[PDB]
Amino acid sequence: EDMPVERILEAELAVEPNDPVTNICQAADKQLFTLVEWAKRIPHFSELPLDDQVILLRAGWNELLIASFSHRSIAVKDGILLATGLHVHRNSAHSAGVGAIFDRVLTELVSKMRDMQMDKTELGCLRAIVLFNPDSKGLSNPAEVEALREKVYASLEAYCKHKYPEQPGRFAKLLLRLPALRSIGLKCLEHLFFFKLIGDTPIDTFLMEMLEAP
Amino acid sequence: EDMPVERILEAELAVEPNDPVTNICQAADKQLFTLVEWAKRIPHFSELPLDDQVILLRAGWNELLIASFSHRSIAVKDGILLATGLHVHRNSAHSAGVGAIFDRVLTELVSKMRDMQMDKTELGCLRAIVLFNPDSKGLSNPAEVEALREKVYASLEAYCKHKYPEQPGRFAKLLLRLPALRSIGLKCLEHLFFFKLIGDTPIDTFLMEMLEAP
Amino acid sequence: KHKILHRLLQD
Amino acid sequence: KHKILHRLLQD
Ligand SMILES: CC(=C/C=C/C(C)=C/C(=O)O)/C=C1\CCCc2ccc(C)cc21
Ligand SMILES: CC(=C/C=C/C(C)=C/C(=O)O)/C=C1\CCCc2ccc(C)cc21
Repeated sequence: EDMPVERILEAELAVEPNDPVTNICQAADKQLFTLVEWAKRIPHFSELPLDDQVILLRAGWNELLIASFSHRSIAVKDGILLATGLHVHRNSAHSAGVGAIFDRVLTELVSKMRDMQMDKTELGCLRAIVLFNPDSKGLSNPAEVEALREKVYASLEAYCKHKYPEQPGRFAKLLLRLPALRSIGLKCLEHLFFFKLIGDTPIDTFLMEMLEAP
Repeated sequence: EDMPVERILEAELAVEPNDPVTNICQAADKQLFTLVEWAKRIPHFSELPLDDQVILLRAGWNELLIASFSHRSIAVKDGILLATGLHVHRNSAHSAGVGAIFDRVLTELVSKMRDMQMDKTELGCLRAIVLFNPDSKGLSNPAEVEALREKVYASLEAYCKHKYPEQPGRFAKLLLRLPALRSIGLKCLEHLFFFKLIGDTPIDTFLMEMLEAP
Repeated sequence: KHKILHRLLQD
Repeated sequence: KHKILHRLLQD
């Protein structure tokens, strides 16, 4: 109820017109500020109590950002495009020691997004579903977050079948990339904690805050 | 094409009529043998090359087993029912040091399965979707595994909307538990590797083999 | 706790 | 490698 994909698309269009690891971390911190502005544009998100807004963003920021730079890289050959305007090529990541996770992003996310031609509206809805994660611990009202998630995938399904009537299994295909996004998001976080532990690789203030407890 | 939910249900019905950790591991090894027999009953699974069958089971055995004991525990108060016939209560897990992951299973899987009354047919299809994981590394023909997955959720969606016409969002609700299953499966595996590392907690031959490389 | 995030959401 | 699993799938 009251979750038009038009508003979701606007949010997407509104927030985005030597060591690759350092560049990636720098791009993440930068995008964390934009993520907040993006979320505020997601219908009903700002109507939730501040505490729940913090919990949802802290719980999904990594998956939310991975989804964004992955879709942005659909045109890129073998690499990803950072929000900073730089490109991280597959070989560069490998030469930096993060080849394993990098290839998972290309194979499980980027490549798949390109093969099915995932559009910005679909991207937005998937990110909105992730944002409204009812399983996030500490939620004062998980039921309300649950209702909002259902409204999103309900509007997403409507969008599909209508925009792509020829592809009846598109809606399910979109949601079935979430498990891979969940797995890749966890691995990327593991690397970040290790980078912070080792000391190398500069980590900015907002990214650092996201690594804080819990 | 040729993936009737009837065959999937039969597979489910065919395979299932002091330290809780040791009991859990023992139940896992036991169920690993049954998992194989279950998979063989999944349409077209046995038609894949032996190498791909091994890759799919090694990639999803943990999520496949977690889904099964979770659904089996829908009636259980605050705990889970092991295939061995024993019950592991929430407090017992906590007193064993695995309270954090145990509560995630109850809150994110068991509780949700019970709230939406997930039936055996739905369980079967979800497990079949997990089994047919096209993202599994080493697959000789990921395309074929991809096609089979689509046939399953295509038959699953048909089952829903027809069995539960009043719940148009049931199909999406079912698939949206996969991300949680993916996350919980990874954590459970982490614990197993730690248990093996520490030496304590006896680990049987088949479970041990699943912990082997890759 | 979560100083930056709270401030940004509030404005 | 994967001795047990292969044998079970083969039978
Ligand atoms: C958590 C994270 C955030 C990325 C934010 C970016 C780069 C956003 C953007 O530029 O749009 C990704 C990491 C976090 C650090 C490690 C890492 C390694 C490989 C890859 C493909 C990603 C990552
Ligand atoms: C990987 C795994 C397999 C379980 C198999 C079982 C117990 C199957 C069955 O009895 O049906 C689960 C583990 C693996 C060991 C650690 C663990 C801790 C808590 C919980 C809820 C589960 C687990």
